[PDB]
Amino acid sequence: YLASLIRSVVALHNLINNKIANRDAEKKEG
Amino acid sequence: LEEGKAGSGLRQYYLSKIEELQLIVNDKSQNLRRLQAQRNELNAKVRL
Amino acid sequence: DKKFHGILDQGEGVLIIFDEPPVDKTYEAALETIQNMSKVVDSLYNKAKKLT
Amino acid sequence: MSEKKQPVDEDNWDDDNVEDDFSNQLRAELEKHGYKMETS
Amino acid sequence: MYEQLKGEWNRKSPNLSKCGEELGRLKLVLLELNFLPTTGTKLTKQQLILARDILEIGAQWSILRKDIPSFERYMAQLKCYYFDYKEQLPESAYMHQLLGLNLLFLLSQNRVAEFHTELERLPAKDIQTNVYIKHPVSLEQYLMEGSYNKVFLAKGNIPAESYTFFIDILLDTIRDEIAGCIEKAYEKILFTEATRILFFNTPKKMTDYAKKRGWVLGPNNYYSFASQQQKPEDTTIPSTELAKQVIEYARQLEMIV
Amino acid sequence: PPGGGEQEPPPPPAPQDVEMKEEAATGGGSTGEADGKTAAAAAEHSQRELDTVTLEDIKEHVKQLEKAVSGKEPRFVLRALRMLPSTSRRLNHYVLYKAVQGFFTSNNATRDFLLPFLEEPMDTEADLQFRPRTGKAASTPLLPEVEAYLQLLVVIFMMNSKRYKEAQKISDDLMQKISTQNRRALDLVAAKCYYYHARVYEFLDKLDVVRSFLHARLRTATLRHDADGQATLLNLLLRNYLHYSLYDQAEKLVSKSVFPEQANNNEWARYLYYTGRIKAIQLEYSEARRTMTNALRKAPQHTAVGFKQTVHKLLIVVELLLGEIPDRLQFRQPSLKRSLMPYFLLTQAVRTGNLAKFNQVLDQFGEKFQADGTYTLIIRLRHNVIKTGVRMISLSYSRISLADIAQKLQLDSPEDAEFIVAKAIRDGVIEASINHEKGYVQSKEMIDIYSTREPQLAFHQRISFCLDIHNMSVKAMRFP
Amino acid sequence: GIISLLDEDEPQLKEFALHKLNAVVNDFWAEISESVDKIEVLYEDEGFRSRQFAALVASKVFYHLGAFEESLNYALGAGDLFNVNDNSEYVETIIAKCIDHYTKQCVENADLPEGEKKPIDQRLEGIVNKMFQRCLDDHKYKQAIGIALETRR
Amino acid sequence: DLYSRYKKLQQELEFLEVQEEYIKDEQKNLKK
Repeated sequence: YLASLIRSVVALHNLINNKIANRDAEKKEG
Repeated sequence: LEEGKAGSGLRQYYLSKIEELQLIVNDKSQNLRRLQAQRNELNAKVRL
Repeated sequence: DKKFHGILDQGEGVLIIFDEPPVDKTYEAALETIQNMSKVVDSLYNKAKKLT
Repeated sequence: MSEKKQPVDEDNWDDDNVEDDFSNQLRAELEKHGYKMETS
Repeated sequence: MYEQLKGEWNRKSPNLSKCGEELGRLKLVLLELNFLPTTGTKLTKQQLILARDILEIGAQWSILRKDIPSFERYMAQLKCYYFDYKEQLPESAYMHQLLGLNLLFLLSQNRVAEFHTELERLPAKDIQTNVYIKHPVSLEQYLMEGSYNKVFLAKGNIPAESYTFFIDILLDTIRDEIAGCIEKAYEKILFTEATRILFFNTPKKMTDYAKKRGWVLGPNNYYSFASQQQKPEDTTIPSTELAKQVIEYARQLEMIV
Repeated sequence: PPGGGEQEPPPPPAPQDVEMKEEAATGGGSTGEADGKTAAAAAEHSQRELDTVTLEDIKEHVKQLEKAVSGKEPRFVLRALRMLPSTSRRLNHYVLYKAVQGFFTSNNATRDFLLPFLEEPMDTEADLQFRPRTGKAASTPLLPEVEAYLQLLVVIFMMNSKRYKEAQKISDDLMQKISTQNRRALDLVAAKCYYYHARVYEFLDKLDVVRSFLHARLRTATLRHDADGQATLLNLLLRNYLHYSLYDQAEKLVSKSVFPEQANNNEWARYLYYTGRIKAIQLEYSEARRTMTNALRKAPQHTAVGFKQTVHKLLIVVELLLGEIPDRLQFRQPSLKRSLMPYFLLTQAVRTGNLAKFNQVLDQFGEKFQADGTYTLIIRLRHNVIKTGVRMISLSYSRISLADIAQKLQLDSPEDAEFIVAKAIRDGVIEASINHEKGYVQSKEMIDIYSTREPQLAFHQRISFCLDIHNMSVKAMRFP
Repeated sequence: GIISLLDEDEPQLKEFALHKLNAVVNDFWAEISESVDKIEVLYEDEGFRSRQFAALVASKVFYHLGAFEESLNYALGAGDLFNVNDNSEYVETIIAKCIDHYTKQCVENADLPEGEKKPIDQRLEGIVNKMFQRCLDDHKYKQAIGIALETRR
Repeated sequence: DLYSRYKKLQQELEFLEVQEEYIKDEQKNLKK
């Protein structure tokens, strides 16, 4: 259960924050 | 030529397709080379 | 009124007391996800603004 | 899209989802539940 | 030009020898124009209209000879005649019931998928018109009642036409459902209550059921013992495979890592 | 006359400004973008072209009007020429002809004279390089002009567009073939024109031969060069092969593949709606409900207006056959409202088990259903509602008697109730035991689903769904 | 639903069936996908002399459903009718499969180094020098030395 | 001549293919 609960929010920390910082540098550069 | 300069382009296309495929894998390596050198510099930061 | 934790039995007439069923891990999970719904929706403004 | 096929062919609205369940079932209801007093 | 062709359509055939002779005469038509793809000059499709009516009665001859592969052969041909890229064709006669012959034969074999896709030739006008199509779609409605009763009442009056062969197979596919549908699971159903659906008086079919089902043969009653049936636990084994589920689950946690 | 006469000159400079710089900045910009890098594609101007053509498809297209003579079509299509940097003189000559509209008496060179004009990039001797720019010159003047729909004698010019742009298709297959990267830019352009192919035919006659011509470009893109190209061609298939019989339903099995990777975004989201209506005729509800739900949540951004609303209307049709549906006005839009009113009260009669109310909806609102072609379900949806009515009662009660549920669901007879409950057990809908004497139905509470069983077993699909997105984020991170 | 016409063992119906197919095969490519099992009846029939052409229509169906190497296997036994067509696209896709299969076999042959030779079909090695005659006849010398580097022999 | 370079170009292809395990094995060590 925890392994199901942690990987859900750890993704929300990993997936969201990666997409944010990526497109901020990627598209604003070119 | 018919073997040939029409076919060899398709032969050269495979390499260029893999070259672009390799460049994609290289582009996956190039930005990943930075994650190394970064942490490698961070490995010098703990030594700094 | 929460002054008494238990349950009755109408047919056989035996009152059973159980304090068992806790709530601990669950509300600490779903309620944080409901707040996480405000993280993405508020970030949807950043998303659509930078792209178009 | 706008491409391809599709171009060719609180509020009370939110409560209206539940409110329409009142329309087809049990009215509101006062009068009927008020008539059930003296029935039995 | 050519022929004689339609002269054998009115008299039909006394035996299967003339049916093969008509198929042999149809071969000369298949050698020149065949089935397609001649647009024309649509006048070259006139003998195809003449070829349809004899292929329409050929499907009527195919159910008369009972041969299944030939029956779907005449239908699939005529299926592509109206599916052909030219939709303007003179009206025929036997086209009506043969669309229902393969329709009801395919209902007898229980396939639901190909049933509605055959009506897609004129799907919008199914409920609107073509009463010949209206009977099977109302017949399938009674199979979900189920019927049993209402089908046999509608089996009293049908145009039909030629459905007599298929309603006998519609029997067997319904008849074996009395054992399959009614249980599982009921407790006990009385003797004459099961006879009400099976009709007859005391047929050997219900006697064959007492053998096949087994199940139970009770006096003046039928029983589902024992009990209701087999009493599923279901199993205490799946605790094993639950540990198997954790194997790859913990492996997926190590894949990230 | 003097008031309206002095107001005629000012507007035409506006197409001489933005519409000029439309293909001057993008086309002149995509020149160097399509000469090299050319990674992928990208060539973001081809996607910027999606922000122009679709923007021009409202205003201004090439025309309008605008109170001009419609002389922008011949202007850019002549004098390509082209060569090394003197191509700027071509753009300079495009500025020189701007005064021709404002000074002399303006003349309309479109329509009849557009036939040799599409040959001019070939007659200029020579193009000499980019077909997509000439494909744009054979599309953007003519394809946005199709929106006029006058239907008289200019439809063959729309066909002449589909002719000379098929000559661009001749240059599409013959030229390059090795690291083209223009085809992937053309896969957006070839898509559009192939949609305009389908659209123009629908006004005259549905295309029988182009169906064979569709499989031509379909199969030939495999395996040599396929990116997003076969998907748009597969969209042409499933679009019209749906609306027209037959056998095209099961055709999706041998074609897929998928085809990966889904592009571009919402473009593949509607594709799941296409096969969604297909799988709805297959009678399978569970695979249909997930592909329809994914079709709405994966589709941005609209507006406007009812193009996304009408496709969403028929999208929830599979929910009517599911047996579990709420009131659909939560999906209602003020623009879609007026159109969904006959289709609204329908689902309101699905939540109830009354026959007199359900049959009255079919009689009055059946006229709106004729345009949708949804009549296939109305015969099997009666059996769907009776399952919802019995599920409402069976979930609300432990035991439910057949005689009490007889008239409450108005089955009216004990015998057909024994037939329904029997088939309800066959479909796994109800767990109720039945004690037959009169008879009656005596059920019991179903339990043991508990905790340790279902949630942790479902979490195997939840985490496997989440850990794949970790790779989806890494893959998307590797491109920048 | 013309698939049922293949049940007859009489030959003259088969040539008229394939005469319909190969013309509309472009539009019916999806329809040929279910003819697999009943094409093999003709391909394995000894009295059927069109098996050379039946191998081509067997290669089209497998190419439609995603099978490639199996179509190359039927290309071997397809006779001279398969290698006689140089037209359009279908010639360059088959030689990409055939010559690659040829050049990977020759590298394998050089690793023997001698003796214990693998079977080499005369049709796959036969089109090597046959299509190489199109080179010297076209006078272009640049790729004339290229084939010798390809096959390594 | 075009087959010549066709036999030349897969070198750096395969040379960068072994450069894939070059970094990937190096970076994980240095990561540890």
